[PDB]
Amino acid sequence: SGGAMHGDSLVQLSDSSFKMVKEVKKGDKVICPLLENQCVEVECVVLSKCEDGTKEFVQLGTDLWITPKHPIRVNGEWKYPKELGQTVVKTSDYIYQFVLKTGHTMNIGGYECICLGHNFQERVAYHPYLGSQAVVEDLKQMKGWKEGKVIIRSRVRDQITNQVKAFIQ
Repeated sequence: SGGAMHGDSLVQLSDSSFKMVKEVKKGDKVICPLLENQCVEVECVVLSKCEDGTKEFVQLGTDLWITPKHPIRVNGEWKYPKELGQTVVKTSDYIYQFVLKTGHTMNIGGYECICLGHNFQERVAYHPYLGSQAVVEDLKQMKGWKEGKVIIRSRVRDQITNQVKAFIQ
């Protein structure tokens, strides 16, 4: 599956400070727990507008609001956030996703959140579009790619019912 983050979620940095998701930019270094907490560079930030201005999130700890199917790695296994937290609704103009240069997970609010283009094939992590270079090549054609910030228009879905098949701009 896939998902996105609320912009107020706090991304762990290597100096022990935190940055909100909505402030992360290309060239920032985030922590990839699966690479032994090594730092990896952000290649592109992807924004999707919240049509109704609110979205259902799962809250994990104090510092992470994440859409309910966004894969997270807990004790070696990929899980849905809905498995681990209570659902809440939050106001959101945009929700956020990231393309990383390598590693393809990042520590947000203490949880290991999967990113785009990740090539993982395990259950839950696997996604034929979002976990392959297909999404990256699409993003590469979009406005914002070189600057590292792409606002997509819609996540086109379905009959893999509700499953994202294309980002379009």
